[PDB]
Amino acid sequence: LKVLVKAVLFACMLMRK
Amino acid sequence: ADQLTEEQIAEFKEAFSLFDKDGDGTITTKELGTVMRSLGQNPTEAELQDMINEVDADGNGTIDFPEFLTMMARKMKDTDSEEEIREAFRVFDKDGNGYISAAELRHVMTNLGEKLTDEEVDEMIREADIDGDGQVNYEEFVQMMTAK
Repeated sequence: LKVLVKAVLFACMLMRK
Repeated sequence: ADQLTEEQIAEFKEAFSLFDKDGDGTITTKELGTVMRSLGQNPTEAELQDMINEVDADGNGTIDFPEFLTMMARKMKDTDSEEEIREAFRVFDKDGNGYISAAELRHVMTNLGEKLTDEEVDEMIREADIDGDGQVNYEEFVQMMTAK
């Protein structure tokens, strides 16, 4: 895990907005 | 506190190709919600355009690669970014076995519309497991962001 970890962080910040 | 380099920069442009299935450098409103349907949420037209206009530099329903790097490096400077990681842990470790199990990781990969083998899952463990427990923890997970 290193690439797929950055993709989840972006969706969590745009969904909680 | 931690800054990204040209190496970490290559992973971002490489990370942008997952959301940019066109290869032009855009993350359109429909491509973001496609990610929303694989997460277990119902995407709406009000939300899709709302999320885009946050980073969208042009304002047409698409996100570009320059400002994409702008959103992550911003809130990663408050050091209270520990509350945001709890979000990545719940998506990976659904039943919270305290760490990331191979059975749940597969479903995340399979829910995206792809079929992968267990042999690849072993690679994630050697990449994040320090004592090699076979599962991924949040503490190691935190350090995994500053790993090159």
